[PDB]
Amino acid sequence: QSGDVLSARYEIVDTLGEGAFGKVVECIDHKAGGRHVAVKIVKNVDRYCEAARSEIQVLEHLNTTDPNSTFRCVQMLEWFEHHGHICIVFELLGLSTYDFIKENGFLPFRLDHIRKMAYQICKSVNFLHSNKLTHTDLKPENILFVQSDYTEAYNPKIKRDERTLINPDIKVVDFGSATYDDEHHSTLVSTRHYRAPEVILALGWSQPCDVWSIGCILIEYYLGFTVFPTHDSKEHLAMMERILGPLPKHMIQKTRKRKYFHHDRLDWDEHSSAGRYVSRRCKPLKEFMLSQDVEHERLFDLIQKMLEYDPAKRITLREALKHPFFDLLK
Ligand SMILES: Nc1nccc(-c2c[nH]c3ccccc23)n1
Repeated sequence: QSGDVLSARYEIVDTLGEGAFGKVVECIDHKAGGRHVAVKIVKNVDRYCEAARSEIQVLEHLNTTDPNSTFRCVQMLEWFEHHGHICIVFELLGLSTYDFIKENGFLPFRLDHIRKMAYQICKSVNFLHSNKLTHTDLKPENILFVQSDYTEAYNPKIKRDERTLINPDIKVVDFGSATYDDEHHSTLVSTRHYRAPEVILALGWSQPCDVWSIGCILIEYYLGFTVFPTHDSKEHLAMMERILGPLPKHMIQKTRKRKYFHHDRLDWDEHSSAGRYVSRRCKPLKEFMLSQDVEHERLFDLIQKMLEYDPAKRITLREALKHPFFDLLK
């Protein structure tokens, strides 16, 4: 649909992303000097229409409270309808953190950069949690760089050229699934690899599910790959038990997902083929650390706290923002 013109000013010039909802495109703005903006064009389908209308209402609230994007939510500039598609116009951001890592060969981010990004992500989502909202769909595809310009240098260690961001500042996008405390809470939220155990076990969720997703994001930034290479719920749980230890009994007792459990234990055979796969690919969390220096132990301390099983016990973002891991930023 490149060449189409929306609202008589925004001409499509490229596709930035795609999703359940539709697509995000880059447009030239013919009424503002040809400067470029992003536009989310939503499918003409009820569920996605209603999510976009929700998104707009959230964005108007967040933009009114924080018009300068101090807390780094993406800025909506305007919204309109076009051939029954709701279109939301945004400031143009650069690549998602996912796309940057992909294009860099799945090399992980440097720790100094991870520190800055984690801080900004926590600061943004916390702003949300302070406003009775939960995002519910945090993942690297929904954390975008403000500018994804990079310098390149030969890295002798790994015998290859690598890209380093000039500026690693980010913003959080996609408020289509965002849910106020008092609204209906969907049964299933999040993209599988970022999904908290309370969601898998259908216990109910709130702000702490976002904290779990952030835990998973930070691991991926650190390693360049997921520690939950799965598309199956019961196996995901097996993976969690290998990385983090057994699930709390009280959560197993509460759940109605009885098919995952035998007696009051995860119904998992470590000697099955799936069992080998899990044992090969997943190991205790701190065994993933690439170094033992204190900066690393502290990242991993934080991550472990974010990946607390019990959402009542899990670290809050308010508490995360004061974590020792973040001092070299002050
Ligand atoms: N709200 C929302 N939901 C999903 C994706 C985007 C989005 C993807 N790529 C972008 C580039 C610039 C501004 C926004 C986006 N935004």
